[PDB]
Amino acid sequence: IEEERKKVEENLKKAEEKLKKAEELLKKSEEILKK
Amino acid sequence: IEEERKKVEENLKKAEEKLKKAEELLKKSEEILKK
Amino acid sequence: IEEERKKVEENLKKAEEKLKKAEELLKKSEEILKK
Amino acid sequence: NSQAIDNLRASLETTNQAIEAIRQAGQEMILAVQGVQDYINN
Amino acid sequence: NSQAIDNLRASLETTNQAIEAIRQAGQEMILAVQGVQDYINN
Amino acid sequence: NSQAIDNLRASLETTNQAIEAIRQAGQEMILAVQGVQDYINN
Repeated sequence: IEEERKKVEENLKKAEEKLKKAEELLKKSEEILKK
Repeated sequence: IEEERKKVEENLKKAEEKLKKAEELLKKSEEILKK
Repeated sequence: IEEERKKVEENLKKAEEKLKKAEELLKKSEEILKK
Repeated sequence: NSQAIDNLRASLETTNQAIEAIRQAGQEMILAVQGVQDYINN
Repeated sequence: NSQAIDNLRASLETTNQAIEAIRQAGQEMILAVQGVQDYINN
Repeated sequence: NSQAIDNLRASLETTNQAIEAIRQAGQEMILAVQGVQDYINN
């Protein structure tokens, strides 16, 4: 349960970073589209 | 436990909702391309 | 525990195969756009 | 062409709406796994 | 102009096929997390 | 029409990067749930 929390917490931290990156790139894509 | 059960099931419920909304939008996108 | 286990490992398996399929399709699209 | 473009524009905006939805589903899936973890940790 | 329009439509209909796969992967991930909440609940 | 096209190209190039990120996120969420499952089994 030290290998388990390390591996789950880190993967959820990485997933959340990728979903924020994707939000950044959709707002960028929507904005390029308006223009 | 009760809070754990509620937190999981409401987020899973909203995930379904959002993936249904996505499906509908995908089938719409396709409709507009075919035109 | 036998049912729960397999429902979870079966679903992560088809998820994983859907995600690799989408990478194939996304790489394809980047290449079509480049031309 | 003028109007085939507007058809691709309309289509991309809607595609962009579909992705944003799946992205919100992702965030919610993360919240659900984190709920399982929080319980295990406590 | 016309080539690029035919290019864009081809690209975008592939992109939509990718999103459709990520969307099915999402539904499967939900069933898996539900798998875990079912063993906890029971 | 030419400038409306290049803008669609650049919007879809960006949209394709967003999807790539959502794709990588779902790969991370699978590893997470798998980690939880391995702890239940073990």
